[PDB]
Amino acid sequence: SDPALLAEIRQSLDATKGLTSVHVAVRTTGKVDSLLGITSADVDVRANPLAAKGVCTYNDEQGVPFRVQGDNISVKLFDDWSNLGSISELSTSRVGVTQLLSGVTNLQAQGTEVIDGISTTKITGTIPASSVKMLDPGAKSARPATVWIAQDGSHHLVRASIDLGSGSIQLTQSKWNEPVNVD
Ligand SMILES: CC/C=C/C/C=C/C/C=C/C/C=C/C/C=C/C/C=C/CCC(=O)O
Ligand SMILES: CC/C=C/C/C=C\C/C=C\CCCCCCCC(=O)O
Ligand SMILES: CC/C=C\C/C=C/C/C=C/CCCCCCCC(=O)O
Ligand SMILES: O=C([O-])CC(=O)C(=O)O
Ligand SMILES: [Zn+2]
Ligand SMILES: [Zn+2]
Ligand SMILES: [Zn+2]
Ligand SMILES: [Zn+2]
Ligand SMILES: [Zn+2]
Ligand SMILES: [Zn+2]
Repeated sequence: SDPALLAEIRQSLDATKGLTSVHVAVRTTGKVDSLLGITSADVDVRANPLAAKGVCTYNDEQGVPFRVQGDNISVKLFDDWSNLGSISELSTSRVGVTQLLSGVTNLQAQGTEVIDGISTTKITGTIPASSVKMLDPGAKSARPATVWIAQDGSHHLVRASIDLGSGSIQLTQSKWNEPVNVD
């Protein structure tokens, strides 16, 4: 809970909160059952009204079209859209992106790493189970996490990842404020 490292993470979360649009790439390793059966995605996101369109790997089927429209999270199988979940129902079920950052322990500045041609500050930390459950409802312990924060003046959250017991989730941002067509 180093105040300087926490401050730097808050800078990236505030930058994230201020985005009009962003491209998100989700990747996983091992076994992750907490993303409604999705294990990979590349998704264009519009922040307000929240809307998303892209592609995902769902139940091991690749190239599955993916959308968020209104309250619905949906995937297209063959010619048919089906709803995997509801935003409101997940929001009450699991419990904006300012998690209780106090609660985050053992912040460590690991130095500089280049991701997609961007120099980033790598900071590791430990996330309390209560916050981990928001991502993985079955989580029973505090888990290690990592964030990579651009050093270019933007404070972009270029990447964030969490090592869950059974697997890991990695989220990579790009295309900040580049226009998207999501409907
Ligand atoms: C090592 C310390 C870990 C601290 C916790 C890191 C939190 C990671 C948050 C994930 C990044 C957000 C997902 C990308 C989608 C961005 C769309 C913008 C809408 C969010 C606006 C809002 O929060 O109200
Ligand atoms: C890309 C894979 C999608 C799987 C997502 C399922 C779990 C997500 C983790 C917590 C969900 C937070 C719900 C969002 C809060 C409401 C946002 C809003 O209404 O603007
Ligand atoms: C420290 C945490 C690192 C893992 C990041 C979480 C990964 C995946 C869940 C977050 C949702 C990604 C955004 C996808 C579009 C937003 C609409 C939605 O699916 O809820
Ligand atoms: O919404 C999606 O991502 C898929 C849709 O069928 C398209 O326009 O290709
Ligand atoms: Zn310090
Ligand atoms: Zn992509
Ligand atoms: Zn995109
Ligand atoms: Zn059909
Ligand atoms: Zn789980
Ligand atoms: Zn930006």
